Amino acid sequence: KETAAAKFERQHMDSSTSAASSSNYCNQMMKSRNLTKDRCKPVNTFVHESLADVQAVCSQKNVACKNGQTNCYQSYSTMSITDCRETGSSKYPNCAYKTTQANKHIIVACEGNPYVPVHFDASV
Ligand SMILES: [Rh+3]
Ligand SMILES: [Rh+3]
Repeated sequence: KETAAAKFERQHMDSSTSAASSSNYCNQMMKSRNLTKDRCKPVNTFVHESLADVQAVCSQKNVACKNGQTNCYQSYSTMSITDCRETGSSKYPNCAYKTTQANKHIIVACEGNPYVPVHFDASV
């Protein structure tokens, strides 16, 4: 199937641009990453740093994950991100999101060889 690393990149990586400049960014990206296919995924974060900079987080600050595993890592630096959150009136199949831009540390779970992000835990 899709590898865990590849699912992380499809759900969370949008290196493309430095910022989500359009208020429709989330509506279009949540569609284009297949996160509105069968249901509207309610909450999702996209990261606007290079893949190398995101993978490098796996050698930065070790922290526990929300699930109590200890393979989570916090970025030392803040990163450009877009938070996508479904509106209160959003109804599949016409999934509707508010786009928020931020500059926050990311927390990711890392696994595998190569040792790379497989889950987005949080932004702080
Ligand atoms: Rh996960
Ligand atoms: Rh998962």
